[PDB]
Amino acid sequence: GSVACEHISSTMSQYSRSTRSMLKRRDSTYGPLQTPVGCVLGLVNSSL
Amino acid sequence: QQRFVYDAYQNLVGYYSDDGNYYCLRACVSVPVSVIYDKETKTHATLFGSVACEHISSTMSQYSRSTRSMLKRRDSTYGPLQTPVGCVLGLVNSSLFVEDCKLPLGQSLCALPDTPVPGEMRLASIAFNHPIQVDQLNSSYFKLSIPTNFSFGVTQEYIQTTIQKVTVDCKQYVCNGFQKCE
Amino acid sequence: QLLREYGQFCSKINQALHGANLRQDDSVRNLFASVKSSQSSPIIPGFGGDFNLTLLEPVSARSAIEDLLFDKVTIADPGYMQGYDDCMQQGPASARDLICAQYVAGYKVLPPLMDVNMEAAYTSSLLGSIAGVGWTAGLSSFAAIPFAQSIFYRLNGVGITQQVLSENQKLIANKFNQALGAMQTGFTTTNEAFQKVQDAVNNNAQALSKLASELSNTFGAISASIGDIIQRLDPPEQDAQIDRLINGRLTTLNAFVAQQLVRSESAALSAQLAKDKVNECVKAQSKRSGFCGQGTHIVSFVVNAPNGLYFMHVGYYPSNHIEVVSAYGLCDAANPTNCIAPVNGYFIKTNNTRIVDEWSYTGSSFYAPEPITSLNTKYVAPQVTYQNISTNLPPPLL
Amino acid sequence: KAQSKRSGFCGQGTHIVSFVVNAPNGLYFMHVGYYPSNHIEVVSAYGLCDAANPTNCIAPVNGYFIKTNNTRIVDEWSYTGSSFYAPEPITSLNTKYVAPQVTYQNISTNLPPPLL
Amino acid sequence: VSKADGIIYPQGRTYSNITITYQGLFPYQGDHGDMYVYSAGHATGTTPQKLFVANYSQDVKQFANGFVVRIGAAANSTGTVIISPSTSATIRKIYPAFMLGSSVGNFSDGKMGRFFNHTLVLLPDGCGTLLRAFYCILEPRSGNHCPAGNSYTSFATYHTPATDCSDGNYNRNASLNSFKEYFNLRNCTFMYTYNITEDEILEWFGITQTAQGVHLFSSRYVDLYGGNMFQFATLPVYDTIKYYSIIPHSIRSIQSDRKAWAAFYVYKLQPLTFLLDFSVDGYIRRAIDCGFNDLSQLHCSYESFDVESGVYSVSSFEAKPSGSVVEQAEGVECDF
Amino acid sequence: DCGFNDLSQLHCSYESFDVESGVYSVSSFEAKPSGSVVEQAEGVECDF
Repeated sequence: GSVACEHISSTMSQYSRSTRSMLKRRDSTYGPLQTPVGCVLGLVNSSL
Repeated sequence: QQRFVYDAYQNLVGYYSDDGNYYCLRACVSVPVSVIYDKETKTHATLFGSVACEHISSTMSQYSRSTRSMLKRRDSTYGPLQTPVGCVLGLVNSSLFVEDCKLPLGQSLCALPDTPVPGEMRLASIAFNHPIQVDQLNSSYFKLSIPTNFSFGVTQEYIQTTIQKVTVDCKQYVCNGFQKCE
Repeated sequence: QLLREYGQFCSKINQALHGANLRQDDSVRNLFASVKSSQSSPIIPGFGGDFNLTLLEPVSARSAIEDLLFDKVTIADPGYMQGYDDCMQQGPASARDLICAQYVAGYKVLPPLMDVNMEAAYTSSLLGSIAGVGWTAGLSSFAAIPFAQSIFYRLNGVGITQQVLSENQKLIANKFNQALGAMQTGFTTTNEAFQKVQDAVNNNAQALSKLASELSNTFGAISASIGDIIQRLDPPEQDAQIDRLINGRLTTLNAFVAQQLVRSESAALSAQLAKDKVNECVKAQSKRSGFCGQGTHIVSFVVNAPNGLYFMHVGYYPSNHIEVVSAYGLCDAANPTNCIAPVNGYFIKTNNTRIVDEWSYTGSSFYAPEPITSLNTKYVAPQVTYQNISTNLPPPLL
Repeated sequence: KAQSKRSGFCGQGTHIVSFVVNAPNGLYFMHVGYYPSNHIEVVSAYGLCDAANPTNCIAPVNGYFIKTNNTRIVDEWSYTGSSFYAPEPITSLNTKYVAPQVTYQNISTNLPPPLL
Repeated sequence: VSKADGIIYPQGRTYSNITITYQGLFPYQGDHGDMYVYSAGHATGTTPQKLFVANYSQDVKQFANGFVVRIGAAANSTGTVIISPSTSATIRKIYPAFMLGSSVGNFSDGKMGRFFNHTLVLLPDGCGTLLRAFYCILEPRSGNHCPAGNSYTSFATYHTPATDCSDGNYNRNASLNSFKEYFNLRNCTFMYTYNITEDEILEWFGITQTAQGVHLFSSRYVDLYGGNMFQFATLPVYDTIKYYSIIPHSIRSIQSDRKAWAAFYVYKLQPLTFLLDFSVDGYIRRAIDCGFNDLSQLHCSYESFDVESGVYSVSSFEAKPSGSVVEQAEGVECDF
Repeated sequence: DCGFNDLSQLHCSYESFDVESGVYSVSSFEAKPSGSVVEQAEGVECDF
């Protein structure tokens, strides 16, 4: 959404939703990326 | 023998009386009301639909409606004014003309507020702005209308191209998190 | 009291209708502000000269054809004045009078923003500027030329030479009058535009009739009359029945408001199209085919109609086509780099019982061979398809 | 991206140039138009022919043939632009040769240079 | 209503800096209500003779929703005494006395204004220092000038400012004792008491009734320089009140020492819809009665205090049925 | 399993095993009530 990546974690254990689990997000698993549109998980800053 | 005369949509429109006469039956009719309101002077008049000012009174005691009282209509309180759109209360016949008005009554009519205690509104009419008239000659010449001065002018225009993009979270909107509702 | 706890439904309906009416008024003002001309000529009797357009002239304020169009349309007369007392007597009802039903059902038809006379003034002022739209950059200047001069200048620009127009002046005037005269006997079932006018009037009537018809509906109740269920039941069930009726009527009103919004939104686009048509077909001669009318557009007139504008486009329709042989251009055989091409016309092969392989010029829209001269030709670079002529050398090639 | 010749489409008056910027939910156009004022009425002719040679005629190009009153020779003819009143001499730059018409003026004296 | 006169605050909650429509029990805009005046009694020099009251005790009105009262409006002003028309004096705020019930009838000599089995009574005491409410079944006493006795005109209460309204000690039973001289309080129920601090400020007082008893309102404990009315009591009255009346009150003061008591106004309450403007501090400074006229209906339709200029369709007048028409038969006629 | 993760929810919403590329709004996270707060006006005790 429009979240600043300080409120989100790799497990999001402080929140709750009906969906059982999150996307796999394999070995890379670097820190959340901050974008002008929001915090993204699973993206690599490319500067392309 | 079937005294009750109906119409297509099951409304009684006739009756054969015991006295030996046939009577048309109508419905009691309402008198439409509208309010002409100027804000920046807090002035108001009353327009009575399409009635002819003989059926209306300064108290309207022969009619009834839910609204408890009529507009104030102070000391002026002259007789009702008859207009091409209907009977008006709180207007003074002005015999003025305007190029445009903020409150048009209908067909050419405007309520002109007594803008700089503000007086009663006036009943003015919209005047047609005649274009420059150029007459035709009866010869091999012709009359030409040509400018000798000019100016520039900016016409502003907005053209919409998009609406706001919105997605809703249907499940959360309907149940807002409660597992029972899910 | 039962409706009082339904809150701001009625207010929503009233506000929506008020906004739609305000937008309609603004559309009318914009359209007639863009329709008005800045300069025009007075409409005196006999305006037109040899062209009989007296059915466009105002009868001392509407036109004759406008009056005919309004007479042939089945439209219920609204009151707008003492129309409340007209329904007081009302005689027997005339096939569900929707004008007397507004004081019964509880709706009201508002008068249009402008009078008939003001609209006729706008249309007549538009008619008086048709001739003088200006051959040259005609937006800021007005030339008060006669109608015949304007018509002949419009004909000359579509491919008819000045010689033909000068020869057939009376024939052209008679042919224009024949076309304009068949208009009086035109408002019938086969007329498509007249049928569209009637469709718009019928749509208005249907919109009113739907409102007037749902008051007899009984939405799962013992009766449709509130005052009847009041004097037959008791509060606990009176409330239920009256609430059934209230909900039904509120749904009917909401549907009516939505349909009125759709119709009003369509009418604004239609008004913009009418604005474009006035600016392109009535105030100028249009070069794009099909937009104004069929054939080749020459001049257009516009009058008022029940709920809009009625355009009459006069077009030039050719008949009796013949086939001739023509050349792309002519070059001088002695000097091959001296060539000519026709201007707004064609180089044809004559057969005027005269010299062989003679070349003549004809206009692009009427067959009438004429001599080749510098007035109807223009110099061009030689091409492989041009005819190399050796003798008789039209004067431009000399 | 162009200057439009159709009245009413871009703006009012005579269109000259338009600018566009972004707006909250679309585009905002600013059309600059030429608005004339202070109209005067003059007498004008459809065309001019040479009286000696009647088949030698001219018509104005993007303008009008007007009757001058510049304290000078009588029945002098000048040229003016179609959108602004400013009489000028008649020359080959603002005229075009045309076939004669019955409504053209047959000039005998002062013979503007195109008709010479 | 443009300055929020007689407005009972919504008794569940509060708002801040908004404007909303609200359905409650408000009085009519422009209503004049009923005026009531209290006067000193007859006195010769330094001896009060008798009580000077109006016929209020005979005038029994309907309750049917409750009402509101405007106490102390014409204070800090120069008015006149009632029993001495040519006597100017500064006006002093005084408090009304009410007696409400569920059944009314006649007194000894058929005089209207008798309350049966259970009669709620609200009467101030302490020379304007406290208010007491009680069921206290009324029993007319038989004696000279008394309800059940001979030569009865009207029951009334009184207090003597010479003794009772003393700075050191305000007799908090003087008016109760006066009321006791005419009626014998029997089989009485809850007898409360509320404290009022003296001033000369305009105030409001309301009373309604629901399934939870009789609610009492006032603007003294929350809004004092305003007038917004807040609940401050509830009474174990559960009999449906159908009637009420004012209780006359005369001041047995010295003929040379008499004051002017401000008249108080009573306005009935109706289930109307209002448009209320709540300020930042949550107080209602202005309102609009949505059913007063057409401009009010416009204001409430947009629920704003500023309506744009234009022409607005409003509610139409309906013709009033002048006469009636019927048609029918017999049953055959009997054959004598 | 439609409730496994967000991609599963996308697959079940279109009820197909092939979902077109794009950016899809899915179910959001909800904050978890960390504590509780109670307020009253009681004080009734028994008289021994």
